[PDB]
Amino acid sequence: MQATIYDLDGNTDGEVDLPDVFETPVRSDLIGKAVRAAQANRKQDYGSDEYAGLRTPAESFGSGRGQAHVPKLDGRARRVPQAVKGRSAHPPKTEKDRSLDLNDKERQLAVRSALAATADADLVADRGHEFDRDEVPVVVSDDFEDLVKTQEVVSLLEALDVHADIDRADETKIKAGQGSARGRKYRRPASILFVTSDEPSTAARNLAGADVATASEVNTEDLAPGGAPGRLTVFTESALAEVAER
Amino acid sequence: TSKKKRQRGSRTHGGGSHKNRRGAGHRGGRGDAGRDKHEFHNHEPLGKSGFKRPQKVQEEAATIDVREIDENVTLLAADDVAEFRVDVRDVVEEADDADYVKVLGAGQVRHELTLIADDFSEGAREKVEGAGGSVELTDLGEERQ
Amino acid sequence: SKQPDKQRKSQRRAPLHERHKQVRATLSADLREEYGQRNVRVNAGDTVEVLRGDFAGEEGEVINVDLDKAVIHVEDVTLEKTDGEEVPRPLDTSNVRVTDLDLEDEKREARLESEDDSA
Amino acid sequence: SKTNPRLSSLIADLKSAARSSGGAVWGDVAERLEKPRRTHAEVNLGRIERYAQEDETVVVPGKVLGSGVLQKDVTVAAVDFSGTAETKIDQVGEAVSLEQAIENNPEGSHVRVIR
RNA sequence: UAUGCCAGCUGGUGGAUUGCUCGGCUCAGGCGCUGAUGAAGGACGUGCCAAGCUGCGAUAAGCCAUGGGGAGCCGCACGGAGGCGAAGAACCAUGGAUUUCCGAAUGAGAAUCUCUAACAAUUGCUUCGCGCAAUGAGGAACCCCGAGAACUGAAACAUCUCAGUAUCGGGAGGAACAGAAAACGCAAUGUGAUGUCGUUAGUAACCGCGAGUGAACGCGAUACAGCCCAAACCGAAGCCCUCACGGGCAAUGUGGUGUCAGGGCUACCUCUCAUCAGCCGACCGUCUCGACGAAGUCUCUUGGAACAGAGCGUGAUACAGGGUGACAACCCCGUACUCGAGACCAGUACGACGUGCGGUAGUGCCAGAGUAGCGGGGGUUGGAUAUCCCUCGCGAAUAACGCAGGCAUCGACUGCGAAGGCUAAACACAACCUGAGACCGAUAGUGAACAAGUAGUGUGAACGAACGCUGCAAAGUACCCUCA
RNA sequence: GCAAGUCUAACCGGAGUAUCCGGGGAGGCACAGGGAAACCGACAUGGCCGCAGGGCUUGCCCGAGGGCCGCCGUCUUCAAG
Ligand SMILES: [Cl-]
Ligand SMILES: [Mg+2]
Ligand SMILES: [Mg+2]
Ligand SMILES: [Mg+2]
Ligand SMILES: [Mg+2]
Ligand SMILES: [Mg+2]
Ligand SMILES: [Mg+2]
Ligand SMILES: [Mg+2]
Ligand SMILES: [Mg+2]
Ligand SMILES: [Mg+2]
Ligand code: NA
Ligand code: NA
Ligand code: NA
Ligand code: NA
Ligand code: NA
Ligand SMILES: [Sr+2]
Ligand SMILES: [Sr+2]
Ligand SMILES: [Sr+2]
Ligand SMILES: [Sr+2]
Ligand SMILES: [Sr+2]
Ligand SMILES: [Sr+2]
Ligand SMILES: [Sr+2]
Ligand SMILES: [Sr+2]
Ligand SMILES: [Sr+2]
Ligand SMILES: [Sr+2]
Ligand SMILES: [Sr+2]
Ligand SMILES: [Sr+2]
Ligand SMILES: [Sr+2]
Repeated sequence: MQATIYDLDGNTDGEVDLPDVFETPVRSDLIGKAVRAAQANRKQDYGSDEYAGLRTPAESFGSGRGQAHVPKLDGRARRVPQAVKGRSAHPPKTEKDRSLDLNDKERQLAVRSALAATADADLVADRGHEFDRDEVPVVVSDDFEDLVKTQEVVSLLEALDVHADIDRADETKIKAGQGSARGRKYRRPASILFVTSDEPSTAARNLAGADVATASEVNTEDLAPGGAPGRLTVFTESALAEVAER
Repeated sequence: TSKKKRQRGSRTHGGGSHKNRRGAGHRGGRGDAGRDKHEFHNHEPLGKSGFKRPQKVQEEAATIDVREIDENVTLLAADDVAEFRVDVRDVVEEADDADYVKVLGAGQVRHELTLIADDFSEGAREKVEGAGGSVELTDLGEERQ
Repeated sequence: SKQPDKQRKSQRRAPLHERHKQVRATLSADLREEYGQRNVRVNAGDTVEVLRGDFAGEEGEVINVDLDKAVIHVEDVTLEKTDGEEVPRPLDTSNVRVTDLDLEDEKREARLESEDDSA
Repeated sequence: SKTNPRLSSLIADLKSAARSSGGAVWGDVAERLEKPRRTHAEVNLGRIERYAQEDETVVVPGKVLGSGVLQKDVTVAAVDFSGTAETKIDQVGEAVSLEQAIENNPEGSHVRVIR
């Protein structure tokens, strides 16, 4: 198919062929699988102290003094799992492999399938993004890579009728639960992903919920935050081409 | 929901009487214990058989069936065409870390093939020739006397 | 660090010289234009205006500055004890704004005016 | 519980056909595709060659692989073809997906199920 | 209806629950030795008032210098009194001063004190005098060298297994150990020091041939680096102390040469750029620390408080995180960008000085002995005839010789020179620094968020808890009555 | 997911720097077995039944898979079994 290119003012400036990849049948099960793996693979091994609760010579009197055969020391029960201050029976373990393997072919098929989800305005609108175009992905002039100021990108997004999605992300959530005690107090919606080719757009990255990526290494999680296909993307003319061979 | 998940409340988690899931007695001994007594059924019988020749005096031949060579003739456009001629040694994978390449006669030879290998089977020759083909031993293949 | 526990810790356990920044307040519009800074380290002598408490709106001279508890006492921003004695009610410098500065110290003045450090 | 959305639609299609049109092969192929993957067919060219005849679409309720030789000019319909099977087949006949077969032949006539 | 039963209400008791986190737990990166110049540890002191903690040491919560910092300060600890600070204090970095007693503890002794100058004791050098030096002890584990169980498994049990594990003795470092072939043996016209990682492989091998135990060569990587003696031929041409004088060492050999690309000598050829000794000496990168750092504290309503709702507005290479009287990019710290400093990489790389590589011919001049190897007895190992080691006994050759190639001997073939030595890097650990988290959230998580190894138990070795939350602000309850 | 193949391990490069993108096929399992070993080395189908499904002129054909046999490799074998 064909994709319309845009100049930094928002006017059409010709068009190019949308590479075949964008025709890959959207496959949300493979995509979610790939995204599930990436998330697991960055989780850190953990587990309680191997000796926790075991530092005691506590023993069990056995039969004789009308007490259950529980190990005690200085008259307090210890060690055993049912004992307050006792060891943890089946605790988290460092030895546990918390990673997930993913056959390269199965993963690459997911990146391509996620790429395709990008060219479906309906899918994109379904996923939640708020825009007002008909054509998507949004392709832009390579000169986009030369923008420096964040606001130069805002104007361009408003001119492209895509800024609404940023308005969407401009509303953080204060999560429920103790995550906050561990530095996870906030969370915010995912919005536009900018795919350039030379360098990640420093100009766009700070935009609410915006994710910046480069064509040679843009991944499944980039294209489908949380395994949800159809993210509102904006490729650079050159990035659009490089992506053709992933 | 999985089996495991449904166990809370069951008390015995499927082990039957709670007097069951204890130590190794419930297994009749640890590991292969009793392999010649109580848990003797379905176990290679006790024994000592044959012998082994030293590994550096052994030969691993690389083999291929005519059927494989034949089914790929045209495909092997990078391997001679005359009145097809093929040097097996250049076809069989695992030919480097192998003592010699042997052609086996499993299947059909629907072409006139001139095969070059270190060794062939009686049936491999019969088939190749029976198709107006020829068989040629390598110089290594000269060790056939 | 990005972890809350540490963040609060470094704030609560910061050395004295590192505590001056815990008593900084925003400067008035005129003062911002005059010194190329957005805020300043509140001093005993500066004039400040309350922008948030129960006293928001009032203005007075900064009488005391405690780096230990990181708070300030502002003239007339007080509470009345049970016996009637009138005691100061501490303010957080982020709830206040400097409108007039005391520049008797050649050093401080030189700092504000310089372009490098943000007094 | 199939996880692939496509295999899932293909099955709903095969049914819709077998029920609406005169299909039965389609409902028969849907039946097998609903069973676990190990039961699905894995057929190499050699077998399609041995039992196929021109003007009779070969229907594999599974995936077609590329071992062996195919010389017959037959149209093979399958859930999927390996990159090599599709290639070797196109050289002498035509490789089509079941989604197409149901499209041109909803009555599922003149067909040969191969596994 | 008393005594009383069941449920609720009001108020207690209790501290679950919810919310909160100054502590944990785990992972990752960095860094890494201290001590007779008396360490680590401990005791006892030390404050205006001072019991605990922290700090410090009779100069005693400190003294001095340089830089930073800055109008405040006098630790935890929010009191009272008083004091210090523009003579620039506090605070921070680096450097220096002081640094009681016991302690390896070293003049002798001793439950932290005493008695009459002391490297105690063992050594090296030695002016043969403690004159000059060394060792000692500590450290979270890691590492090297020795000693070495049992419960257990085998459904008993002895070999075997648990396991060369636990534990014990000795010792080094920041890493250790290993290491430039008498190698390998995909047997070859092949590889080419050593660790380590992946694999080879639960393969070969072991084994009441039961249970079980269990490599290697090679390959793919990481990192790469090769050298020095003994001897031959020379023979004092030499080394150490001292400013010097002078002394000490050394023919039982200092020093030159040389080290399997064998070497030496004799005769030639050619050449330096190998090596070895020594000089100079980083970039970058990584870790930590620091400077700078944009933009609202506008309106209305609610509220004790606006960071809330509604409205208007702004930055962003900064929409990580925290603070602030409630949900904050724009109030404060900070965060992006940019910059600086220290440490490590590293006294390394490069560069440079000196030296001199190598090759031909002749030459039986040299080349590590209780060794190689064999036997008796053991241990160990996958090592089976073919592992490695200990012990007792016997015991060779001399490069024209010797060893190895998984039984022994002889020949052939291929590989290689043992019985002297050094050697960077890549790898282990986690005290220490920093970072991180689908970890726990105060009966959890460390035994320990608090007084934590605290209070407390035991003659001692050793054992060992519990205790988190006023409020936005102490505004932490004046005056009055009652009452001993 | 890929398919007569399939997967990389350690590790290397990049980067948004524990994630992720690219590279790495050493090696493993599968592609031939039987024999202690020496050594030797197979049905891309020859027959009959027949489920599903297809065809036809509506019992008759085609009949994958399946079932019963043949035959093939090898070990033992005077052969045979
Ligand atoms: Cl097949
Ligand atoms: Mg516990
Ligand atoms: Mg909750
Ligand atoms: Mg059993
Ligand atoms: Mg200024
Ligand atoms: Mg036993
Ligand atoms: Mg080691
Ligand atoms: Mg037994
Ligand atoms: Mg070996
Ligand atoms: Mg506790
Ligand atoms: Na303990
Ligand atoms: Na793990
Ligand atoms: Na360190
Ligand atoms: Na002496
Ligand atoms: Na504030
Ligand atoms: Sr009893
Ligand atoms: Sr038990
Ligand atoms: Sr038996
Ligand atoms: Sr290979
Ligand atoms: Sr303080
Ligand atoms: Sr305080
Ligand atoms: Sr090397
Ligand atoms: Sr020698
Ligand atoms: Sr032999
Ligand atoms: Sr409690
Ligand atoms: Sr006792
Ligand atoms: Sr692959
Ligand atoms: Sr059959």
